[PDB]
Formats: sequence, structure tokens, C-alpha cells
Amino acid sequence: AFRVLKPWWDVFTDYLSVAMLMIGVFGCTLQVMQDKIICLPKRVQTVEMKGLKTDLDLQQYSFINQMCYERALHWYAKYFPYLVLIHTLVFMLCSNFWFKFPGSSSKIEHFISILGKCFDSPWTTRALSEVSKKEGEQAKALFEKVKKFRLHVEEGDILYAMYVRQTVLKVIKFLIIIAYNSALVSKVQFTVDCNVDIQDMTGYKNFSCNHTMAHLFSKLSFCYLCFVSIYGLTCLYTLYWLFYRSLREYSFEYVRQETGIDDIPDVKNDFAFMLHMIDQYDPLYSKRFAVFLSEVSENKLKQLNLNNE
Amino acid sequence: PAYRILKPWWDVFTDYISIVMLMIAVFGGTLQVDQDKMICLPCKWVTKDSCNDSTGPTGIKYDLDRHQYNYVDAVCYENRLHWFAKYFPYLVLLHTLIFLACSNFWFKFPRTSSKLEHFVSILLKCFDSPWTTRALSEGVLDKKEGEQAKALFEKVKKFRTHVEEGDIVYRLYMRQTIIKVIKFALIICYTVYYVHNIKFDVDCTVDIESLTGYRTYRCAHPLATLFKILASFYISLVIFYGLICMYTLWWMLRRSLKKYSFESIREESSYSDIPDVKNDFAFMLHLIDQYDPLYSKRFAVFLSEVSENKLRQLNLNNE
Amino acid sequence: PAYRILKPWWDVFTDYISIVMLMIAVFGGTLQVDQDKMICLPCKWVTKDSCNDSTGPTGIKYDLDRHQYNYVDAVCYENRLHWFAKYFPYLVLLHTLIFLACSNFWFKFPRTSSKLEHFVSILLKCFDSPWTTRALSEVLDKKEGEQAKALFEKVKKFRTHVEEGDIVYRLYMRQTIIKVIKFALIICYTVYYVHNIKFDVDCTVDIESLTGYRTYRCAHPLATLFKILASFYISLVIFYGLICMYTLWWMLRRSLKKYSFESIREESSYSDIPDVKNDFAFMLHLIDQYDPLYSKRFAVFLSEVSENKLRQLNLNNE
Amino acid sequence: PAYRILKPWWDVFTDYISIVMLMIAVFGGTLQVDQDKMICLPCKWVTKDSCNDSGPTGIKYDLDRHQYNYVDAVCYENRLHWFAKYFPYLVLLHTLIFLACSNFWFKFPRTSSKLEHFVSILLKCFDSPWTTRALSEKEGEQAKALFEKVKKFRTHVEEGDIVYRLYMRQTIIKVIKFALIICYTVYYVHNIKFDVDCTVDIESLTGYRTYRCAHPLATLFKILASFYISLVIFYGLICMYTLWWMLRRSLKKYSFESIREESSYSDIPDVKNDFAFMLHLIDQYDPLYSKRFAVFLSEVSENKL
Amino acid sequence: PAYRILKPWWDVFTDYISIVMLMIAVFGGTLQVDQDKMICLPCKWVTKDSCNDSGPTGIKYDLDRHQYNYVDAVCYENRLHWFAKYFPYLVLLHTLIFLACSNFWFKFPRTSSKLEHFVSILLKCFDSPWTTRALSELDKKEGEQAKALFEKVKKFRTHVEEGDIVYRLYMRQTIIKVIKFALIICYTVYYVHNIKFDVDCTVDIESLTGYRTYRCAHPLATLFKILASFYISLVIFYGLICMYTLWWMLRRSLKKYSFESIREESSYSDIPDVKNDFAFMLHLIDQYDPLYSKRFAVFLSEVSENKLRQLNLN
Amino acid sequence: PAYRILKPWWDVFTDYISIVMLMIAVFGGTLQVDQDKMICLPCKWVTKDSCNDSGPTGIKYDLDRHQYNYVDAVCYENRLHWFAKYFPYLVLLHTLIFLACSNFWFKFPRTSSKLEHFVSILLKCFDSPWTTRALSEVLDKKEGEQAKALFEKVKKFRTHVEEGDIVYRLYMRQTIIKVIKFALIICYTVYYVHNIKFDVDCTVDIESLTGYRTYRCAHPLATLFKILASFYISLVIFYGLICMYTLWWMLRRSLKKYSFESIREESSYSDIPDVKNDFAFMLHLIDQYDPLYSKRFAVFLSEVSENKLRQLNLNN
Repeated sequence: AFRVLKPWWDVFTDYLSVAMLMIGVFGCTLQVMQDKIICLPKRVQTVEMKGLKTDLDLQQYSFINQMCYERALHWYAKYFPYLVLIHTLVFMLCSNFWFKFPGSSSKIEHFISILGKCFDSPWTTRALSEVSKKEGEQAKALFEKVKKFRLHVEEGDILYAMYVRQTVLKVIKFLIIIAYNSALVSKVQFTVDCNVDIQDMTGYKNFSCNHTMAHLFSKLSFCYLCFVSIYGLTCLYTLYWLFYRSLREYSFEYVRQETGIDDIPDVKNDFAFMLHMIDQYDPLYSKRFAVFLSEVSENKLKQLNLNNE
Repeated sequence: PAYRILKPWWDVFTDYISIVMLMIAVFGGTLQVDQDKMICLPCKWVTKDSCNDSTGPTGIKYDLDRHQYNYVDAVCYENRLHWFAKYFPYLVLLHTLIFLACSNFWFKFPRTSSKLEHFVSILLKCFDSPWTTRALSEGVLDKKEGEQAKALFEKVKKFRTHVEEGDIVYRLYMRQTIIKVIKFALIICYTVYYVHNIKFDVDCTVDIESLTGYRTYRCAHPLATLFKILASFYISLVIFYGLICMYTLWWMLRRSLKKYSFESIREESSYSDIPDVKNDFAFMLHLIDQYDPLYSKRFAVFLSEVSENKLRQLNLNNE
Repeated sequence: PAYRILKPWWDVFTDYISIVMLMIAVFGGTLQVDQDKMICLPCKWVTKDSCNDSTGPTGIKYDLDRHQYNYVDAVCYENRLHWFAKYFPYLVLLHTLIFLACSNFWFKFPRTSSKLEHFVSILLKCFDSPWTTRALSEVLDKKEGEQAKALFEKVKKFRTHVEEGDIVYRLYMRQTIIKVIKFALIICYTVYYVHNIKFDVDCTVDIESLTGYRTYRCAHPLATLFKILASFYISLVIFYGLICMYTLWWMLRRSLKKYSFESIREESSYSDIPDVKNDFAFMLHLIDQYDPLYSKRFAVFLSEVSENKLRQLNLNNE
Repeated sequence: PAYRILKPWWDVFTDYISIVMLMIAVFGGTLQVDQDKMICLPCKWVTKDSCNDSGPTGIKYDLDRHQYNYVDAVCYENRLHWFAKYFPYLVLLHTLIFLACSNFWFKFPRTSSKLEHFVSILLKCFDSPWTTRALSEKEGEQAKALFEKVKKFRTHVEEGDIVYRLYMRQTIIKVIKFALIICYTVYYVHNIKFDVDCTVDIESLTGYRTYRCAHPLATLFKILASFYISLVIFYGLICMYTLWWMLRRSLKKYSFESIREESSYSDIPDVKNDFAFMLHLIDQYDPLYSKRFAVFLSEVSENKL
Repeated sequence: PAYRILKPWWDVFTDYISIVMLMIAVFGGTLQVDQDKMICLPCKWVTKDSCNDSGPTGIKYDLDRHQYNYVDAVCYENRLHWFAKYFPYLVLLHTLIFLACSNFWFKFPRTSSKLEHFVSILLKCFDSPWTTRALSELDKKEGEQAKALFEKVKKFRTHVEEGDIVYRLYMRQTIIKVIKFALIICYTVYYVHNIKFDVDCTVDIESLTGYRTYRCAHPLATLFKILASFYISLVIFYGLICMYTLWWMLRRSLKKYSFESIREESSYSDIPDVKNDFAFMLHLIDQYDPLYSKRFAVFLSEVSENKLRQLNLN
Repeated sequence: PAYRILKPWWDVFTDYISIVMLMIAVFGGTLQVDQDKMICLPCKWVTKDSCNDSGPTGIKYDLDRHQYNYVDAVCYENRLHWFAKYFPYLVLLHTLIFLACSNFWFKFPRTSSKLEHFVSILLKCFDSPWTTRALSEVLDKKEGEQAKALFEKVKKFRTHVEEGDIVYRLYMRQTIIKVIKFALIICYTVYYVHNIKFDVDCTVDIESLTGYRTYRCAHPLATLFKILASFYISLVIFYGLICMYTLWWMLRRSLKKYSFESIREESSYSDIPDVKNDFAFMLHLIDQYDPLYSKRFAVFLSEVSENKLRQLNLNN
């Protein structure tokens, strides 16, 4: 399970995307059956009031309705739910870009495996208590696994960079969505004026229409806009965390203060980035792995293993 | 499933109440989607924007087409019928989503989800362990259960150091309860204030005389009495939910949940060396006590150095 | 699932009756939502606000638009149709949900749920244990003897933990009492108000300013259908009530808080099984209502003579 | 589920008929909900309270759309035969009672527990390999324990015959219900007609006394009714055969004469009551299982063990 | 499922064809329930009770909406071919009959028990380590399981060879499917052409409407014709597959199974000649995969028994 | 599922695309079934049966509602183009054929048995402890016997599948069919996608029944049937592109011979011979999903590893 590598912002955006998809589905269902426009001709033909007679059949009325729905209504009011569905599907597909890559997922599985193994390894806690047999053999095997992981992952540079690409893509898509939604959210209005030229068919050329689902679509548009705004603040803070502190280098000086060992080499590049990930998840894992990263700790472990042998 | 041990009677009650409220929201949503209309009839005799209300009887001829009637319905439905009667099911659905997110936030928030999952795993694995049964009973034993019990004993010791340092779970649960109770207060204020605006007969003066020919129309909202019944049922459910949340807050505030004492456990059992644990560990132990004291009773032996002395001696005899 | 052992015939019958009542609740709900209209025609012969009910025949001209007709329908459906004919399916759905909640509050309340889960686990492990088979006969391996000793101690600890409490029996008491009271109220108000579901009704709502007629004759089309549904519902509730009544008698003809093991102690060789009380006794009574063999072979794990015999057999094996 | 062994060809195949009766009940109920109406037109020429039936131009009735709807509702309620209106609900009711009567055998806790124990130990005895050496004429401890379980189950089950009497009662209920269903359906199937003549006396509200209505979902209902009858007929035949089978021989007395004559173990006694009937059902489903289980019922097989 | 090994390519192809036919049957049924009607307009000008059909202004028929509904219902009941009305129920019934005929193999208790117990033996023989050792050419537990499975194999051979109920059941099912395909094809091909868009109805309701002859447009006519053509194509495929299955049964005696090829290729040359119902099941498992039969047949040689008993003692 | 190891990235991408076009099919079918009508108004003034198109008062056509419904039905069935009416059904049919072509490898029993056996032995090798031990390059005797057994299964399965090439031929055939079908869909759809129009003039000659000759209809679900079709086209193109890549992957390398040169060089056992035909193609697909499975299965295919296991079992 890679949910351990998933931070809180990723799962927050996941539930936000699920809510966005639900909003889009609801809007599409509204558009399928409840979406209709009602058009009445303009300039027809204690007091008493008499109704204005338009002399129009039901079929002329339906023709006016759909002739003004196709033309007079703004395209945003007609295709808002479909745009929401498309954008939320792109968001969901892009949300796990950094998760779905084959080599990246292999690196993530390897990293979570070694970190869980050293967390389950008694020698981590034993050495942490000491500074501040069979299990020694397993500790030495885990330490050479640490060295293998250092030689296999740290030299690469794909993880932080491609995470930055994913965050930048999310921020850009958020900005475009907010811009176009704020520009076209005033188009969704209840009463519209339709000026189609069907005078040869219905006798009238100017109609006043109302879009019956304009209020609900306006509320849905504002709800989706606020959801996208929250998504954008999440991605902006993610960008701030990515760029403010260099995740190309992880300083283990806090372990140097806690653990008496000082010959701890600072991790670099993707090792630093993934340790930043797990520190956001649980810093205890990082400070417990740092004593398994020091080569002086390896020399001490070799000395104790030789003494036991 | 495995998390049911962290849900006391109040959490189960709120979950089921939220299910019923979500059902109400869904039912109202389909009702509005299908048959929420507003049958509007013009007032023939008007007196300053008000209907005058002045040999067999003959029906009143309004000279309005079906489409003019539909236009009047749409305009008066948008303009004059109160916003509560239009967005009641959506407001209920939004409130239920907020309530369900608040109740299940700490299950999905990973910093607390890790602690909760690890606590669930070690608690069940300690509950079904046979060393607990042998220790509570108070020779020779199997090897495999030997290192299983030793691994359980050291993993409990490491999990105590991993959780006792912080109080994130207690803080998150307190914040969730506070948000739920203030949400209940806001809902039970505004809903009861605007619940009387769901009326059957509504008069609309929308000024569409240039298109229809009339000015004032006396509309009837069909799904108004049923919506008022649904809103009353929703208010009753929210009142129950708020009472349960206030009980949860009182339970959290009366006793310090960041301090769990095994004084009863260490007196009944032989092991009087079990320490009084604190912070988040004390909090989830209190939650487990609210579910079932037997889980805490069985797990507490894994906190005593006397039990691990006996286990180490028996393992040394075994090897 | 695994709790079927705790459900006697009355619980299964009430569960199935709740299912069919929920089915008719859903069916009435769809009928109410979709096709519950009220065709109302004005009475052109008004005699002090009453329908007088008085050469080819010619149709009566009412001079009413379709929307005035719909307004008349809506107003005389809201005002003059009885609330029972409009909210019968919702009331039936609510009552079915209350019955289901009363049934499942046993397994949903965390303390009693934990007690029942522990009882199911202990009883099942005793049921599949090999040793009781030999105890029913009157050898075991070292592993079998060890797990039999562990199960014996687990049964002792369960008896210490459960027999002290009395929450389960009180909860079943309260659920049965609430179900009986709900059945009585349902039958009373239903059988009182079923006769108000009629086809032809006369409505007089004073919309003469908007329609031109004072009184109308309305025809609720679903009413007869709803009537038979109401009758069907009553029958189901009646059966439910009778079943619940039996439960009450079964829960008052004897003190279920005291189980006597005289039958097993006189059938098997072991005549030292202590009489069990409180929640343990009640759950064993329910198990007896499901299958007597479960408690029959559970009794051998409560006797100290059987425990001593198992210890002696283990010593003989080793 | 685990009761497939206790389901002979009559049980499974009538269950399939029971599940196909339910489909036409749901299909009919959907039809009755959606478009079960009657289009009623007034008879302008009326003689002796009936329709006289005495370019071209249309006939003006001077009736509103709502007057037409009221006429439809009143004539559908008063002058449409109740079989046509409530056929799908009656089919659903009969099918639900058939399902309840065929599954209350497995839902009643007494018979449920007895059948469950029989099935469980029959399966675990079928998994036992020592029956192969038996019929040829740690593993030993397992065979002895299963022998003890079989004997102690037999001493518990052979005392009473609750399962057999309940199965008899269920089958008799099924056959008498089939008889009632086929009788009343044959009686009332002809009342489903497309064209009907309604006379409701609403001349005060409409202006016409007699109307001639057309019922759209009549012929469909008619053929559905015929289909239902066919299914019911088939069902009854199977139930009839079941009666004959359960009255062909003493189902409460299972004789192991063939098995004990074929095998060396001739000490097998005659089984009685529920165990006998259940072994008869096993023989019906598969004679292999009864023959393979019979060797552990014999004590000289334990003498071999 | 467990009977997947007993379903050859023809059976699974017929299963998917039946699923598709059921899908289009449900589609047509919902269509006929919801959107099926006919819009009928009276013929104003008549010639001997027919349709003379002799700025423009619309023709005033002077009919109410309910008179039009009555005309539609009466013409739909009287003058519209029964195929165009009950085609979805016909395809649904035929698909259900085909599906029941195909799945009656696994529901009849005698044959169902035979196939299930055969499937169990074949699976545990495929997973039998002694099968592996016999193919190559021993633990005591594996030897005990091997002896038990050998005894199960021979007792199954005795139990199933006495009567060929499975072969007769499968042959009758195939014959019924072929006959049903033939009948469906002739009657459907004969009756497709009666699904027309325009239909003239002379239903004699002049006393209630005022017109005698009407012209109706059937909206779900071209859609029903397209569905009927699709159903005809699917039944063509089903019938060709069933005819191949019948030819496969009839060309060679499936009641005899010569093990000459396997006993010649494999080391064991003493493999018995499987006959009758067991031969039919082995032909079915050959049609699935010859490897299953090759890895099950090592348990039929009496030579392997002698090797198994000797290795059990050793 | 358990067959995901044989499904490369292009296969799962095609599965996702086909799921989306199934969603298109169900949406268009629901729309067509429920709300697909055609409102037609008569042209009051016509010049040579063509609409002249010459306060204001409404035009009275003197037509009943039922005459309007008759006109709508006749001009929907006789003058609206067949593509606009049957686009969702064609989409559903093509999606079903694409899914059938994808799963004809999956359901056809002759190749299905080989796939089951290959997946079963791969999963056994993945979970075999001695496989991990040999990859790391003292054992349980039963584990060693089972390892020698799985070696024998590897050899007999090699003899089973190397003799035939139906699996590779089947996969190539479905790839070719998918490419040809995608070409046909793209061609006919780009031809007929312009026939979906909003305003359609109809001339049906029902003047004897309605009084009018020519009418002008406006098909409601036209533009929404337009863009969907266009967007549908887009998905098909991607499908075709993916399929074409697969076709390229058919001819870039000979899948009937898959060499082990990289595996034996990195491993200690530099003795393994190459595989051929269906084994070679299936190992290529395994490499497409994950080369680790193939490299791990390589230790159960060599003869030096067989000798090493024989010597170890002699010691064990």
C-alpha cells in the first residue's frame, strides 16, 4: 500500500476530486431530464385584467423553446456539468501521476519496504537506546540493504522533479479553471432574451425566455468554484513546501542533536525528497532510519557482531 | 470493520442518524428533481397589487395558454418561493456530508490513521494471543508462540514510545466534536428559524404583465406540506445528533482522557507494576473501555515488567 | 451471518415480516411519488355547498383551463384528502425502520455486541473442539490437550466476565416491550384510520375567486389500491404482534436469568456442572431455542470434574 | 449453498419455475404501475342503458381533458374486473408464498440445525478415505472420532421426524395452493378484455351515462395470464408427482438392504424417521453418498477399525 | 466457475451469444413498454371504405385528444401484426429457453453430481504430486493421498461407465437447441416483413370517433426491424455453432475413447480404453485442454499402482 | 486480476478507452430512448415547395396536437439521417466488438488453458522460497522436492507450448482486426459526422393527412449528439494510435524468439538457452509488464540451476 507515501494534501485533493465528480454527475442528471427553457413572445399582438393571447400552438411553443435553447442560451449554461466532468476526470488522472510511474513505483515500494523493515528491526531501537546473535546478522543484512538502496536511488533525480511537474500542472489547471469559471459564471442567468428569426414560422421574432435550472446551475457553479479554490490553495501550499525548502538535501542535524552519533552523511536528491515525504507522514521513521544511515554506526555494529561471533 | 472497536455507542448512533439524514436528503433531492413545481393562477380582480377576492356557477376564463402558465410558474417559483423550500434537500445533504467528514476525518487523516491502525492491529493480536490467557490464568510452551509473544511484547513497548509522546488523536477528536456541536447549533438555529417559510399558498407579484397580461398570481406549492414534514423530521434528527454530541463533549470534558490509570487492573491482577499511561494512548484506551473493558484488561498485562520477566525466563527454559 | 445461532424462530419470522413490510413501504412510496393524483371535477349543481348529483347527451362545459384544473387538484389534495391516504407508505416505512432498529439494537450497541461476539466465539470454539466429543463419548494429542486446556480456561474467564453482567437480558426485555407497544399503537391508529382511504371524496376549499366553483368531486385513483395495501399491512403487523406476544410470554413464563443444567448432568456422567445465571444463562437459553446440542456439548466445559479428567488424560498422554 | 445435496430434481426445477413466476409478476407489476389505464369514450347513442352503436367529420363530445381523465379513473375503478387490475399482485403474492413454503424448510431453526448437522457430517465423512477400504470389502484416530460423531448424531436425529412431517406439510400446501390457483385463474382469465363497456352514472359531472372503454394492457396481461397458468400447471404436475413419490413407499423407513448385501458389512440396521427421510433424499440426489456413508453406520466396520 | 473445464469453445460462444440476445431482448422490452405506440390520423377522404387521400391550411379532423388516444389504442390492438408487438417477448422467451437448455446440464441432480465429482477428481489429479512423479517416470502423506486418489479414480470409472446419462443429456440438449434454432429462423424470417412504419387500420369505430379508416405511423418500427435483423444474425451464428456441435457428436462415437495415442506417447503402455459416459467426459476435457486428460490418465494404469504400493512401503 | 501480468500498458489503456466509449454508448442510448424527438413546424408560405421566409401576430397552422405528433414521427423517420438516429447504437456495437476482440484471447479455451497454466506457474515461482534463494545467489526436504517438481513442470510446459504458436497468432489477429476496425470507424464517422444537424427541412408528402407538403424540423439532441460524436472520434483515434503502436510492436522485434542474453549476463547462471514461439511471446509480454518476473522465472529454466538444486538436495 502506497497510502503511507500519500501525504494529507494528496488525500484531501482525492476527496475533493470525488466531490467534484459527484457534483458533475448531479449536474449531468439535471441537464438530462430537468433542463428546460420557457420562452414567451415579446410584444404580443379594482380593474379587470385579461390575458394576452399569442395565438400559438403547443408545437410552435416547443419550437420556440428549443430554437432559443440552441442559440440564445450561453454555451456555459448548457455544458457546465460536462466541463466539470471532464476537468475532474483530468484531475483524478493527474492526481496519481507520481504514483503510477513504473520506475517511480518500484522505487517507492523499495523505500517503504526498507523503512518498514528497519522500523520492525529491533537493532534500530537497541542502538538508539544504547547511544542515547541472529538479530545482529539481520541488522547487518539490513545495513547492506541500506547501502544498496543508497547506491540505487540517491543518484537519480526523477522523483522530486516529476512531483514538481505534477504540482505545477495542478496549479496551472486550477488557475485556468478559476479564470474561465469566473469569466463565464455571469452568463448563467435566469431570464434571457432570444432574438432568433423564426418570424416566417411563429409570427414573432423576439422572445423572452427563462432557464428554469439557471439558479441551481449557478449554485452548482459556485460550489464547484469554491471546491476548485480549496484545491488550488492546497496545491499552492504544496508548491510553497516544494520550493521553500530544498528537498534535494535532507539535513539529519536533528538526529545529530538527539543521537550522540555525528558522522551521519546528509542524504541527497530523491533520498532527501522521500525522507521529506515520510517526515510529513511520520518523522519518527526518519530519525530512526538516520542511525541506520551512518557508516560509523555500521562500524560499531561490525565491532559488536565480531565480539558476539 | 476493524475500526468498530474505536466507535462507542455515541459514534454508532451518530453514524446511523447521519445515514437516516442522508436518506432524507436523497429523497428530497429526487422529489425536487421529479415533481417540484408551482401551480400558479392569476388574480382576475386586483386592488393595488392584491387580489380583490370579489344561475349555475361558471368557470373563470383567464385567456392564458399552457405555455404562459408554465412561464408564470417558472417566474414565480424563481422569484417568490422561499429559498429554504428550494434548497432544503441540498442543504440537508451538505450538512450530512460535513457531519460524515467530521466523524470520519481522523480515520482518513494519515497522521492519526497510522496510530489508529497500529493500535487496532496490536490490540486484536494481543486479544487473541494465548500468553494473555495464560497470564490472566495466574510450565512449558510452544516455540512459535514463544517468539510471537516476544515480538508482541517488544512491539507494544515500541508503540508506547511512538504514541505517548504526542496527543494528536485526542486533539483531533476534540476538534471534531467541537465542530460537530457548533454545526448542530447553527443548523438547529437557522432551520427552525426558516422552517415556517415552507407554505402551500404563496402570492407572487412578479410584474410580467407585458408577456402574460396579469401582475399578481396565487400559486400553490404542492411539495410544501411533505417538505415541512421532512424538515420537521430532519430537525428532530439534528436535535438527537446534537444531544449525542453534547454528551460526547461532556464525556471528554468531565474526565481527563489523557491519563488512564490501571489501578483497578493492577489490583485485581497479580501484576501491580503496570504503569499509568497517558496522552493519546490513554485516550484510545478510554475509547476501548467505552467499547469493551476486556480488550484493555487483556492488553494491560503486556505493559508489566513482571510478565515480560516471566516470558523471558520461560523462553530461556524453552531454548 | 455468524449470529444466526442467536436468532430463534420468532426473530427470523419478524425479520422476514419486516422485510415484506419494507417491500410494501417502498412500493407505496413509488406509487405515491409517481401516480398519486386527484382528478377533481367541479359540481355545477351546488345546493348549500353540496353536490346535487342531478335529445342526444351533451358534455358539460366547465370553462376551466388545464391549469385551473391542476390548481383544483393540488388544493383539494392538500386540504380535503385525509393525511392517512397521503402518508400511509411513509408511515409504514418509518414503522418498519423502527422495528428493524429495535431488532438490531441488540447487535449494534457496543457493550452487548461485544458480549455476544465473545459468546459466539467461545461457543463455536467449544462446538468444534475435539475434547467435548470424547466428553460426549464418556484419546487426545499433546496439541489437542493444550488447546483444550486453553479453551477450558477461556470458558472460565468468559464465565467470570459475562455472568456478572445483566445488560443483554435487559436490552432484549426493552426491545421486546418497545416492539409490543409499537405494534399496539400501529394497529390502533391504522385500523382506526383505514376507512378514511376512499375513492370518491367531496372537496370544498373556497377557491371561487380563482376557479369559479365552490365545491368539487374528487376521485383519488390509488386509494383503493392503498386500501388493500393497508389491509395487507395490518395483517403483517398482526402476525408481527402475535409473534412478539409469544416472545413476551416466552420471556415471562420463566426466569431466563437462571439456567439449570440438571438434564445434562443426569444424562452425561459429569454431575457437577454449576447452574449458570444472568446474561450467560439468557444467551444459553437462546442457543437452546436454536439448537440444544450446542449448549449440550458446551456444558462439559463448565464442569470441574471434566477439567480434572482432561488434566489426568493429558498427564497420561505425557 | 450447502443444501444443494438436499435438493432433488423436483426441488430445484420448481424453484426455477418459482423464479420465473416472479419475473412475470415484477414485469406485470411494472406494467400495472406505469401504463395500466383505460381510454374511455362516451357513447352518444345509448339504448337500454347500453351503447346503441347507431367526407366524414369527427364527433364532438364537448368534454374537457380533465373530464376524460375523471371518466377514465371512475370506469377503471368501477367497471374493470378486479382480476385484470390485480393479476400481477396476485401472481407476486402466490410466488412469495411458494418461495416461503419452499424455503421455510431451511429457515425454521429446528430443521435448519438438523439439516446443517447432517450435511456437515455427511460432507466430512465423504472426505474421509477409509470408506474406500470399507466398501472394497493419525488417520485411524480421525476415522474413530468421525465414527463417534456419526453415532452420536444418529442417536439424536432418529428420535424424531420433524423434518419429514414439515416436508410433507410443505408439499401438501404447495399442491393445494396450485389447485386453488389454477381453478380461480381458469375461472377469471376470460374477464381480461381489451374493450369493455363502463356504466358508472356520472351524468351530473360529465353529461354521459355510458362509455365504451379500451384497456391497453389487456391482451398482454391475457397472454401473461396464460403463461402463468402454464407455469402453474407444470408446477402442479411436479408437486403431484412429489405427493406420489412421498406416498410411494415409507420414506420414514430407509432400508440399507442393497448396500449391506453388496458390501461385506451386512450388520447395517434399518434407519428410521428424519435420518431415514434425509438418506432417501440423498439417494434421490446421488446413491453414491448413501452407499459411501453406510459403512460408518455399521459396527463391524468399527470392528475392522 | 467449476464447470469451466467442461465448457468448450462452442458452449462459451453460445453463452455469449445468448447473453447478447438477452441484452437486446431487454432493450426491446423496455422500448416497447415505454416508447411503443402508433400515431394514427384519420383519412378524411374515403373510397369504398379505404383511404382516397385526395398558402396551405391544415386539415381540421375535429377530434379531441382522447378520441385520438382511443383511435391509437384500438388500431394498435386490432391492426398491427403480432410480431411487431411481441417481438421483444419472443426473443426474451427464446433466449431463456436456449439458456435453460444449455444450463440444464449442471442443474439436473444426477448429471450435476457426476460433473461436479468429476471436476473435483480432475482438479486434484492436476494438483496431485504423484501425477508429477508418474509423468517423470515419495513422502508417506503424499503416498497416502495418491493411493486414495487412485482408489477414487477406479471407483469413479466403475460408477460412471455403467450408464451414459450425461452423454444422452448433452445430445438431447444439442438436438433441442438445433430444432429451436430452425423453428426460430423460419418463423422470424417469415414474419420480419410485417414490421412496417405505415399501417392502415379499418377498425370501425365510426360511432365513437366519426371516421372508419385511419393511417398510423409506428415509431418503433425501423428500430424493431433493425433489432429483428440483429437477432436473426445472432440466431444464425448460434445455429451454425450448434450444427457444428451436433456434427462433432455424430461423426465419431464419443462413447468410445481410444487411449492409444497417450499410451503410446507416454511411458505407460497399459492405459485402459475408457468407454461410455467417462469417454464422453474425457472428450469434453480434451476439447478444453489435452494436458488435463494427459495428467489425469496416469492414475488409470495398474502398473503405476504397483509402483505406488512399492514406493509406499519403501 | 490474476491476468494483469499479461496485460501491458497499451492493453490497459485500450481497456480504459473502451470503458469510456461504453459510457458514451449508455449515455447516448439513454438520451435517444428518452428525449430524442423532432419538433417540425409547417412552412406556411412555400415557393416551389421551398420555405419562402418572407404588433406581430402568431401564425395559425390549424393543426391538432396529434397531427403535429404524426408530422414529427414521419419527418423523424423519413428525412432525418440515419447517422443522427443510430449513432449511440453504432457506438455501443463498435465498443462491444472492441471488447470482444480484446477478450477473445481471454475466453477462447485453447489459448485460455495455456494462459492459466503459465500464470499459475509464474505465481508459484513468484512465491517459491527456493526461487528467492536462487535469486540471492540449506533447505527443507519437502521444499526441495517441490522445487525439483516445479523444474519438471517448467520443462514439460516448455515442451507443451513451444510446439505451437496459436497464442501469438491469436494476439496478432486481434490486433490486426482492431486496427482495421478503427480505420473503418474513423472513415465512416468523419464522413457522416456532418449529417448531424439541428435544422432539417423535410418533404414527406402527407398533405392528404395534415394539409402541408414541406416542413422544417429542429432536432433537439443534435449539437449534443454532434460534440459527443466528435469527442467519441477523439477516443477512437487514441485507441487506433495505441493499436498501431501494438502493430509496430508486432514487427519491431520477432516475438517468436525472445533471447535471454541480458538475463544470463547479469546472473551467475550464464548457460540458459533461448525460448521460442508462444513461450517467447508470453515472456515478452511479461517483460512488458515487469522484467523482474521473467528474470526470476529464468532460474527455474536453466540446467546449471537444475544441477545446483540436485547437489543441494543431495546435501539437503
